Amino acid sequence: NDVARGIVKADVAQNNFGLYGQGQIVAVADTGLDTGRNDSSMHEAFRGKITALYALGRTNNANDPNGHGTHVAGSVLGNATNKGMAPQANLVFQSIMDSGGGLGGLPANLQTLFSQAYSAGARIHTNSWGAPVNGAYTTDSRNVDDYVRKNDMTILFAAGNEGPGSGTISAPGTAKNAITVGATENLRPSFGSYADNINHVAQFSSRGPTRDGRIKPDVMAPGTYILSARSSLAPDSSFWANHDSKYAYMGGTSMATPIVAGNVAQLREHFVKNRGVTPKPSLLKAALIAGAADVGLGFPNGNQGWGRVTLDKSLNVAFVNETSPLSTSQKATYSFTAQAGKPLKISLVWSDAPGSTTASLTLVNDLDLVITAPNGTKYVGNDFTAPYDNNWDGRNNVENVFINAPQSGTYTVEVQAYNVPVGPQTFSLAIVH
Ligand SMILES: [Ca+2]
Ligand SMILES: [Ca+2]
Ligand SMILES: [Ca+2]
Repeated sequence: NDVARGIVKADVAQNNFGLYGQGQIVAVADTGLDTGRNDSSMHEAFRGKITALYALGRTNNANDPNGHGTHVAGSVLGNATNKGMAPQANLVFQSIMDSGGGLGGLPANLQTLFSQAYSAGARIHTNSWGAPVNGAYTTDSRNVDDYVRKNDMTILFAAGNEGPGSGTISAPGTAKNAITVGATENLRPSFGSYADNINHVAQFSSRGPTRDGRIKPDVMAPGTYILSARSSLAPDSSFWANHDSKYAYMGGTSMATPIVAGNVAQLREHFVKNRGVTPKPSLLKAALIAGAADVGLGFPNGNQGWGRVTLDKSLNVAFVNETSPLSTSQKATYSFTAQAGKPLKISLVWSDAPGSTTASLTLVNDLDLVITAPNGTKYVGNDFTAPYDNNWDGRNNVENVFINAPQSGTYTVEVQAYNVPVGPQTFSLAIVH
């Protein structure tokens, strides 16, 4: 965690912006949380900052004999040592592990889980778990998408651990409106090959696209050899490597995911406190994406998604925060003046109505991003083959135009309502220059 903080730049948010995520409540849904008592016996990382602790899977028991959820949760907001990215956020925990090691305390309708947390104050919900369904869009993926479009919860899912083969993304990681996280390498070279290059996508990281050919995961993060809170009840075999009695090493898209959840608590605190707006889930996703780092595989790409989180870049984005509704055939139009010499990144993100588990494509409302340079050159969203205006996107509820070396001059940024069956549809934009 001390290392991932520096990679995703959670350190610059913290030292130069003062962002440790105070005021933000992050809910985690995993196995359990150390001793399972929200009193003096709770692991130092979490003691006194648990807004609520719910036992969902075993009755009156939210303890962690496994190890998974304590470690995950540490990476979010742990605030003793080896601190999570948002050490000043408070914690809602839903323990879903049952009496046999399964996640049997998840409700049939996942909206019941997110509303439980939303009512405890939580506005971000992080889930290091999935069913290895190789990219299918499930009922669970559908209840995830419904919930977000209706409620201001940013919901995160790990991509899964069935890489490096493509079409391996796990549900509900396949949901449109979730931020889905795969793992790059932490930088602890003494471990060594699973952690010696921050630009290296991890073997196990599940890879895109989903069944209908969308880009998942959305972003990346260190999630090999992550030092985080160690459960007093977990044995050595749940970990990659020992460290001491209160901290230990794990690796997984499950370790990457809570880093990005913490980075959203930090990103969210900054919007509300320093920018006068509560960012919708769509903006929060767009800002991560616009700010994220090409590891060197290029775009589009199912292995890295839109890149490896880079938090300082996401903090001061120019934005639209869902303030422009759109019905079919209308358009919203904005101007942005670019300087030559720096890249210009524009991410269009919407919270799409939920799709069907059985359609050819999950997309429902189709918005099109359309950029127009000073000199008349045109880019459409996600078209990275020259010329950049002949390949229109009809699968994705993310649309990106990224230019290495833009012109000095005004760019037009237009979002077009191509076909908006369940409208009107709001959208966010994030621009990094
Ligand atoms: Ca490596
Ligand atoms: Ca489109
Ligand atoms: Ca093209």
